[PDB]
Amino acid sequence: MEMEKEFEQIDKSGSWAAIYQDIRHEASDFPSRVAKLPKNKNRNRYRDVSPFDHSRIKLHQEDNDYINASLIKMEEAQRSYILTQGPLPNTVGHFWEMVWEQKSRGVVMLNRVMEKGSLKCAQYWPQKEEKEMIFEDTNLKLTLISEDIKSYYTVRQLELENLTTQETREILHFHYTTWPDFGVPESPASFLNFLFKVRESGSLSPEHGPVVVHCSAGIGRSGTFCLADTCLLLMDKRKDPSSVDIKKVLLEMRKFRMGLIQTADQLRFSYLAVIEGAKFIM
Ligand SMILES: CS(=O)(=O)NCc1ccc(Cl)cc1
Repeated sequence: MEMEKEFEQIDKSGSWAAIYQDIRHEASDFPSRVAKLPKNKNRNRYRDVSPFDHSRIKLHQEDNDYINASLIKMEEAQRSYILTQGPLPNTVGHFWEMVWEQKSRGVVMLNRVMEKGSLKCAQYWPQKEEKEMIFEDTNLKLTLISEDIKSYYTVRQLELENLTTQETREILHFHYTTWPDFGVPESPASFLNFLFKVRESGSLSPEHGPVVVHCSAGIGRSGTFCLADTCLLLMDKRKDPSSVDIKKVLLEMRKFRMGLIQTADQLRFSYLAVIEGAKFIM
């Protein structure tokens, strides 16, 4: 079926939970043996969210190459994304090592450091120009260059230096700051505006390594971001845009990381975002 009318048909019939449970039943199951090794317990935020072995990002280190991060490679859309958890106190150096080694231009953050009164990720970037950060375990230096605070999101320019080679690179930090502590946003308008700002920066384009996107677990809000982006790109590429099947795209992405889209409300919000976004594109 088309999307907008499939949408109204699920609303009128109140069957979002049944649709979402079908997706969960059909989703791929692949091994994640490296994630579960005992030496990696303090590298995982949640025991039930792990990268598959076949698609995990490897650190360029011979001691321990493990990080909780996955490469989502979308062949028809010609887009790639790295989805990862929010960094932990003992993985902030690994996080920036990955950004460096994978040649990413942008980092997309969809959570606040504190939500619901608890810490959802480490304070992993500097908040003042004159107070830079040094990650001694991976030999990197990170400096805040500029910051632009808007009503729904903040954009930061960061300098990452590889202290071993003295090479430097400019990284863009796109921080969506207004996702509610509970539920999903009422309108997709600010989330779509944010997606378009990431696109306009070049961070999603083939001349750079894959964008790094995270929330707390790296599957819920993060999944919504890449699902909406890929569906809108396919609607632009194909002769028949009504042929784009959001449930099929989501199942394809779940071949590369488990659990993408965590609730039926996030599924409905993804439909809403793609539907509204397709009208603005034209
Ligand atoms: C977590 S696991 O890797 O041990 N199991 C996944 C699995 C899926 C499907 C089949 Cl046929 C077999 C195994």
